[PDB]
Amino acid sequence: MTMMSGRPGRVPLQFLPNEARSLPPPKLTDPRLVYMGFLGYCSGLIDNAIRRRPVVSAGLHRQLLYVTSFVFFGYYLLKRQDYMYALRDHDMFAYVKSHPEDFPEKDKKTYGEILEEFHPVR
Amino acid sequence: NVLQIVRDHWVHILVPVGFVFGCYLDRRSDEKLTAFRNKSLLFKRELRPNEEVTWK
Amino acid sequence: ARQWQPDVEWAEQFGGAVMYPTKETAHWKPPPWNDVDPPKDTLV
Amino acid sequence: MNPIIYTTLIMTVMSGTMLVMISSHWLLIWIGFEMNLLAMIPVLMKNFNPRATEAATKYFLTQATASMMLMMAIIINLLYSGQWTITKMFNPVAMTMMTMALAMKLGLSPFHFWVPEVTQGISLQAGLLLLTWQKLAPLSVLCQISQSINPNLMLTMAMLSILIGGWGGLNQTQLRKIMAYSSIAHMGWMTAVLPYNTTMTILNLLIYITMTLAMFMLLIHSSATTTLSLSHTWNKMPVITSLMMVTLLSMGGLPPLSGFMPKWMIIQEMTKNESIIMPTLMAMTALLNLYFYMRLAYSSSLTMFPSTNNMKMKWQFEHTKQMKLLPTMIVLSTLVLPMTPALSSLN
Amino acid sequence: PTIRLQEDPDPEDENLYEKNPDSHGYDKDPIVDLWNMRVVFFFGFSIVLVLGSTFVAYLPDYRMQEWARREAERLVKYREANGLPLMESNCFDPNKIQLPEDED
Amino acid sequence: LQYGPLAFVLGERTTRKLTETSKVITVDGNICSGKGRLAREIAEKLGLRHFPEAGIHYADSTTGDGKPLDVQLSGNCSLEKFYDDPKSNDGNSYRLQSWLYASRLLQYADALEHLLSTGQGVVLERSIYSDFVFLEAMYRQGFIRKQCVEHYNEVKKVTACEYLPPHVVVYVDVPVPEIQSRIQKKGNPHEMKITAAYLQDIENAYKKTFLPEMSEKCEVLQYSAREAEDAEKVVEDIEYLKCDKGPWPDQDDRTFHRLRMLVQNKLEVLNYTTIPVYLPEITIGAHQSDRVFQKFTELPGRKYSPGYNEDVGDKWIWLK
Amino acid sequence: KFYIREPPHGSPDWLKVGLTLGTSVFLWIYLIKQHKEDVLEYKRRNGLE
Amino acid sequence: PFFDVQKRLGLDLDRWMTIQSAEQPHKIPGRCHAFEKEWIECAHGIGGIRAEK
Amino acid sequence: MLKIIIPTTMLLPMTWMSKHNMIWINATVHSLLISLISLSLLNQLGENSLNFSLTFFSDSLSAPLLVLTTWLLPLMLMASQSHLSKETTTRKKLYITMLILLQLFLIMTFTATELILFYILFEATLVPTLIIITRWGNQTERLNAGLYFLFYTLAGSLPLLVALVYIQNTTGSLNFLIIHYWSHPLSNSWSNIFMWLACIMAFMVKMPLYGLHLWLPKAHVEAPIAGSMVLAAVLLKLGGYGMMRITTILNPLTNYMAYPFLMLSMWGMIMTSSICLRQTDLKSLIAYSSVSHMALVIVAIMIQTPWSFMGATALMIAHGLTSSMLFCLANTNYERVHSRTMILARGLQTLLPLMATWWLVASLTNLALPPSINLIGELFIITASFSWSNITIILMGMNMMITALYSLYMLITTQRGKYTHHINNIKPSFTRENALMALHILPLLLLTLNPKMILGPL
Amino acid sequence: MPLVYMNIIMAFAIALAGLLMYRSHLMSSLLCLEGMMLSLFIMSTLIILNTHFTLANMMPIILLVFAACEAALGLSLLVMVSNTYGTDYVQNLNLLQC
Ligand SMILES: CCCCCCCCCCCCCCCCCC(=O)OC[C@H](COP(=O)([O-])OCC(O)COP(=O)([O-])OC[C@@H](COC(=O)CCCCCCCCCCCCCCCCC)OC(=O)CCCCCCCCCCCCCCCCC)OC(=O)CCCCCCCCCCCCCCCCC
Ligand SMILES: CCCCCCCCCCCCCCCCC[C@@H](O)O[C@H](CO[C@H](O)CCCCCCCCCCCCCCC)COP(=O)(O)OCC[N+](C)(C)C
Ligand SMILES: CCCCCCCCCCCCCCCCC[C@@H](O)O[C@H](CO[C@H](O)CCCCCCCCCCCCCCC)COP(=O)(O)OCC[N+](C)(C)C
Ligand SMILES: CCCCCCCCCCCCCCCCC[C@@H](O)O[C@H](CO[C@H](O)CCCCCCCCCCCCCCC)COP(=O)(O)OCC[N+](C)(C)C
Ligand SMILES: Nc1ncnc2c1ncn2[C@@H]1O[C@H](COP(=O)(O)OP(=O)(O)O)[C@@H](O)[C@H]1O
Repeated sequence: MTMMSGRPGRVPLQFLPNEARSLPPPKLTDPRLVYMGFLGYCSGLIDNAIRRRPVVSAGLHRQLLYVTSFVFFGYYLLKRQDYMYALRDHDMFAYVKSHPEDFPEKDKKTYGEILEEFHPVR
Repeated sequence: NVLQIVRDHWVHILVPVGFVFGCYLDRRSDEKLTAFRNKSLLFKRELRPNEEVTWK
Repeated sequence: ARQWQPDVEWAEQFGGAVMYPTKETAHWKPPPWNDVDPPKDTLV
Repeated sequence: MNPIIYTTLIMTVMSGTMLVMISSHWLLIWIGFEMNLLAMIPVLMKNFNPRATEAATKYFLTQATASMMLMMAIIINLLYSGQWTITKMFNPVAMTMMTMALAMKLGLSPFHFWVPEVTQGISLQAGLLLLTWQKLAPLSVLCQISQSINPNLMLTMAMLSILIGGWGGLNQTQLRKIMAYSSIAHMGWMTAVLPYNTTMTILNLLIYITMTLAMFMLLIHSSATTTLSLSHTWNKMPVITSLMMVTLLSMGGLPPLSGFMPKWMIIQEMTKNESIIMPTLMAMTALLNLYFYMRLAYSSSLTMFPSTNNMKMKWQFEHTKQMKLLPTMIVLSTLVLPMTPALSSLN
Repeated sequence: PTIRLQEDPDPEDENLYEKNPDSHGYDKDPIVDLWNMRVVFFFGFSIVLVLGSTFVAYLPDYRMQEWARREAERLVKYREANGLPLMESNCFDPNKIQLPEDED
Repeated sequence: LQYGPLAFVLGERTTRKLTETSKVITVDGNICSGKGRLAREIAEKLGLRHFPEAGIHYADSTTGDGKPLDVQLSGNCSLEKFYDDPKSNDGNSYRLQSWLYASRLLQYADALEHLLSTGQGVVLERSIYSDFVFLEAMYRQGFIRKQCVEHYNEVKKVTACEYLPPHVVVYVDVPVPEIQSRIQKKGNPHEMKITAAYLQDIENAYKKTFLPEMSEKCEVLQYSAREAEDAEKVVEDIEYLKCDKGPWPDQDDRTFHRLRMLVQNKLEVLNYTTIPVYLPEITIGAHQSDRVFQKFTELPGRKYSPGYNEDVGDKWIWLK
Repeated sequence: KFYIREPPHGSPDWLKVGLTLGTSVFLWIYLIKQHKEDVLEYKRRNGLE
Repeated sequence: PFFDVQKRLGLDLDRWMTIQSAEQPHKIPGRCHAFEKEWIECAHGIGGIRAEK
Repeated sequence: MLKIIIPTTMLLPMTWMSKHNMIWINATVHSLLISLISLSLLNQLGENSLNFSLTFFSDSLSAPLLVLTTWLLPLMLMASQSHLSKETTTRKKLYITMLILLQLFLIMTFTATELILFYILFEATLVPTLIIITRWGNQTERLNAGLYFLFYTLAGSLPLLVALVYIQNTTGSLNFLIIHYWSHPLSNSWSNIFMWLACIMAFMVKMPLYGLHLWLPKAHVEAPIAGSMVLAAVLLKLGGYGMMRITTILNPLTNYMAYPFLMLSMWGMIMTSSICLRQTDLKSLIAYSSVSHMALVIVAIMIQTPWSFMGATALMIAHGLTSSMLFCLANTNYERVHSRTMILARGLQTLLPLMATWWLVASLTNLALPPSINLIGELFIITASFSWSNITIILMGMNMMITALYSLYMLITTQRGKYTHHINNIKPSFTRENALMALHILPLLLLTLNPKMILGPL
Repeated sequence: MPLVYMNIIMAFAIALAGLLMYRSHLMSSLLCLEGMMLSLFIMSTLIILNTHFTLANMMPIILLVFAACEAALGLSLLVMVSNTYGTDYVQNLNLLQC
């Protein structure tokens, strides 16, 4: 099953609709971005190790490019993910609003009027 | 001469620095859960003539 | 005095064409070191 | 083979897959499959020897039968509804034939026998291509026609694929056949969740492709095709064996590694429907794949096997060709679980 | 060769007391050995053990044992003064409870 | 730029650099014969690069610095103790033979790479096609087992089939008594123990297997002891050979491209020398392997890649 | 010390190093600018400031 | 799965041959042109699930 | 509680950046400092837990477990550096990295607020343990041990995962506070029975339950000393902690689903105590001891009373300390004589008096001499079982008789009698080993001085 | 459906069964593949002619083209197999197992 492929108004290969510009962008200190940079740093260290170079000191420009590329991709990935979750919430709330018969708010009962069975432990 | 001493024993600040950073991050996390500060039925209180918040 | 490590007898368990050999597959041979079977003399 | 001709053939393979992925007409999808197969046959025969020829012949026979069944299903669908657009597949007999043809193309059980043989008969680069790129087109078609699928048939084939992959992989000492049985089990996992959520299918496919690329690239870096030849790598380059061990653990699905993420997600999706027994069976069966991965890790990284004298000479030389994407592939194969919610971007 | 493989012989175990009669069993380097002993003894016994025990012994009463004792004292005094029972079998007021209408 | 598919696609072709004097030459002969001097003279006269015979430490001379390493970390075999105790129960004989075959394979790959890269010819003393004679002389004397011969044949079968045999094979024939006289006049106390049966076995292997089978690939130039000092006559005999019968004329750009990709990447050259066949003579236990590898990695210029060893004076590492 | 050329010499490949550093710096500047414009557009659309 | 390259670029690579009611040469009509036209106009824009009923 | 998590993650690069001959010193010093910091978690409330954030919380049940983990890391480091002297620097750093990663996973496991995060960390603890066992174990059986350790665990935990996600589709949350406040009874249906089994069996195999315990002697005998320490002291308590967490949603089904497990626990406690009487390997005896004590803990958790829960908490802490000390004591003799056979080296009191005193104190705490916290936990569990049924005092009573026997048996075999004549390589005890024994034993008696810190939230 | 449609479908099924059941010659199986292609051509042509789908009239020709490609591919492989064994028997393709 595909939930969102046929959602009306969806541009085939956009990756970032204009509506997404109404959402707050992720901060540059977002922990997910920090973890993506950490993944880039680990990639650089593994690159040094495989090539039989000093792991921590061999190429600083290469490691910098690794970290920068991972952060650069992660920013847009996070933007798209947040947009998709916002879309899901928007559609859910609109559907609940447009079908009140399927989502009734029934009368509230307090615990002084609800009979719950008691199971003793012995 | 402190160059050799530093380059031999600079690994001894990593764990204290991590402790301080963890304390700072815990304070930051506490900063995001103030939705009921001075609002519970048990602890709701009138503010003093000076203090701004009941806890940080 | 030292940690045990695999020897030749241990390593030969994985050198066959198959694990858990049976009577049928005991005659299966491992592939050649390079994947080149010797050429047959199928003279025409 | 000329490098120009090899590049042209690889581009034609990719073009056939892309034509399958972008087409709206059933005839163009079938043409994409034909072009992909026609360009793929010589790539499997690049290093000429009898085993490669046998593998190419078996692959051609399987894929040609699958394409004939595909075309017959298309024609039956046209007969009962004059439609060429890839859609809800208005006829059930045609849909059954279509499902069987796509399963035969993918190598799902019980049309699984050709995968270990073709993988063993070709080189490691050809095996990488066959087990990574060749899954995209049939899975794309199956995702497009998922709403008309019969869940009983696909779930039966997926469970059979998982079981057969585990059992067959338990018996192997050749690394290519191990990879082929692992591929069969992972295809079973991919197709088990397809009638419920195609995003989970895409996520599983991406993670499997990343792990398989890392595995094959590590196997090419250390020129090993058997367990015993891989047991020498520790005495030449231990870093490669350690990275291989972690990658094998990830392929086994252990938390907190990335290979745990798809199964987890798939299991959750299956419990959003009722579907309780099948996910439990699937996990308990994936334990077999974990077992033979662990046996490989025992042979190559966690213990030290005896070596040979001539290995000393190999100590004096370095690897000439370097794979630029291997470190990123390893990192994505291992440390990606904390970014799980990003899967929302897949739908 | 009547052998199976070329292997190093299993070596004898080294006694740390031979090269260092007062060796503490931490390292073969005498200075590193001595300082390992010193740091283990200072940070294990002097810091964590004694100071941690003192810190735990004087932990403030967040379990509210003394508060509960004082509250119980006030309650007992009041109830004994007014002649009420010390404790009630009901911990919730029945006027705030609505039983089901029919039991038949 | 490193040679590869990209270099072949645009420009670079091997067939144009061949200028009628490529002519891979090998100069075989028995022990203590003057084949090395003849090879040096041939190389000097024809302007080709001379490769001295590959010894135990041939690989050492081409990696790191050209200085040899300790016998424990390279070779792990001795020719002197092979002469002293050829029937030693520690496997020295076949270990030495296998290491020497691997060294010869490496040298042949180096020579082929040089010839295909520059178009200049090469002159070798012995080759992978000629090493087997010593192995035969080892087996007929009882110095090695039959399983060692089987392993050697397997390795040769999977290795020597990927290269081109030499254009012209030059042989120097010296009788066994003359060889014994030369050895006695030499003075090396380890070579005086060479029995005449060993030399006769080497000569029999040569004259009954190597020359007959090499004569089918190309014509063989045999010279006696007296007509090998006159090197100019040998050279002018080489200069008038009709070389159009072997596999060398059956080579085009794509086969040369494949061979050139193979001759570089010495790891791919040596791939099949360490096949997991567990002969006691060449199998090394895990503990010894670990100790010896740790010892090797601690050599002054060996821990990292060639340009990344700051303990031998490598600068600007943190930008490389 | 090395018997062979070791094509990577004592000095680093300046062209590659410059290209790598320039790519990293350009990507960082582009990311900063894009984040600034994104914040501005979000504030404008939602009318915070 | 399906990358709608044709829709994104407006290319019409193969849509001209998907249905029988779409611009035949010389305006030759299919045997069931009207029925297909009516079904397509009924089912347009409401999705497969609703169109099936 | 990032003030504890971040310093361990900093231990990682501090170890990997240290000078080759300073790794042990730095690791030990900063591990002890982290333990001192974690000591502050013992300040607990009487009503609710310390809810640090949306992700981590501390209860009166998990705080002593965290303190035990952080205290066990330096002891493991001290015990490991003797037999790893010949190792290369990189492999020593890798071993220390495995230990640090295990500590991090355990710390995050004991404080996770959600059940799926708890599951992920509680499975993540598997990898470092398996690597340690199969890479640094001494004998060829370690490989088999590793396999037994892995699948026995996973065959229990894979069903649990399914159940967990199923629960989240039914109630909407796996947060433990929400789960506790919004608790609803479990009806008596086959579906509920299988949900109960899926929720219970993973923790049962972790304890381990008698009949599912075969992995433990193998894994705890074949492991290196630090592996055995962390397996006996902390990793067995994951099952008990998880069971006490998960039982809040299983009532009133437990009322009758506990019978087979209660019978297995009591009878198998008798059985494993009896097995300890005829054991030729000294490490296997300690492993079977752990099995018996954990059977007691299982009974306490299954009967579901406040006294049983307090006893279970106290017993887990006390057993962790005592079993780790016993494993270290056996390892000293093994390093001296290179054999695990108990009757090989005898009369060791004549040669090593202070080590004999350590042996006596460890065996005294094993048999639960009053007023040790071992005895406090055992007595609380026995009293709760007596309330559950008066006949239990029979089986429990028999256990108390057998335990002491085998405990003293062990002592009498190793320390008393006459020394073996041909063993002439028994060197005097090092300062490191005596310090290790003291750092094990002194916290036990200090905790006896203030027992409410290990009695749990009840 | 008319009887002719059932006959063409039966022909396709027969050709598929013939392909799936090998005797000895690879050439016979290739012939069965060609027969399946021919049956598909006939069936599609009959459907397209019956419904007067004008633009679909080019579809069968396209089918034939790729049939030829498939036919060529098979023949090429057969040549190599024969050159290895002196025969085209499927029994000889047994170097690789499961
Ligand atoms: C969860 C929380 C967060 C955790 C994150 C996840 C874990 C960490 C990240 C993982 C990736 C990072 C490292 C990747 C590259 C490492 C590859 C490597 O070989 O390392 C060698 C390298 C040493 O090499 P060298 O210095 O050139 O000289 C020694 C020779 O090379 C001698 O080398 P050799 O090759 O000759 O030696 C042979 C050796 C070589 O083999 C290895 O070294 C194994 C390395 C494998 C890499 C890991 C695989 C891929 C990552 C997946 C990890 C999964 C984690 C999840 C849990 C599951 C565990 C598997 O092989 C063996 O000896 C066989 C041993 C068999 C044991 C098998 C166990 C292997 C798997 C264990 C993995 C555990 C995680 C990583 C451990 C740390 C590794 C350094 O190690 C390092 O020094 C690098 C690590 C430290 C750098 C980071 C420090 C940052 C800067 C300091 C300041 C900190 C800033 C803080 C901010 C505040 C300001 C004050
Ligand atoms: C194991 C780790 C997995 C990593 C996989 C590779 C990661 C690197 C690849 C980078 C992707 C490049 C894409 C960016 C260019 C823009 C292309 C854009 O136009 O495509 C959009 C599509 O967007 C992409 O799908 C998003 C790609 C991002 C994938 C990452 C999710 C992985 C799951 C979470 C694991 C953590 C990942 C960490 C990253 C380092 C169009 O959507 P649409 O045409 O309508 O979809 C067609 C298919 N449908 C309709 C059936 C759905
Ligand atoms: C070698 C020679 C040995 C023999 C010679 C010894 C000489 C004499 C020394 C022996 C002293 C005898 C002990 C007698 C007890 C006196 C001290 C006692 O009174 O203090 C207790 C206090 O003890 C501490 O509370 C217990 C210590 C805490 C234990 C934590 C250990 C540190 C952590 C180490 C690692 C953790 C590993 C275990 C994980 C769970 C009482 O607490 P409390 O009744 O309230 O006090 C009420 C008043 N307050 C509250 C205001 C203070
Ligand atoms: C080696 C140690 C491994 C770990 C040990 C795990 C222990 C698991 C044991 C499970 C305990 C009980 C499970 C289910 C509770 C009752 C079981 C049954 O015997 O009781 C009767 C059940 O009646 C009959 O016995 C029907 C069940 C018979 C079929 C079950 C197969 C048991 C045979 C033994 C197979 C061994 C299983 C373990 C394999 C290792 C009760 O009658 P009834 O009131 O109607 O059923 C209650 C449920 N209702 C209310 C929904 C209807
Ligand atoms: N494959 C081999 N096996 C054993 N010994 C060899 C081998 N190749 C060369 N040698 C030894 O090298 C020594 C001298 O080599 P040779 O080329 O024959 O003499 P020269 O140095 O005068 O040219 C001889 O003692 C010979 O035994």
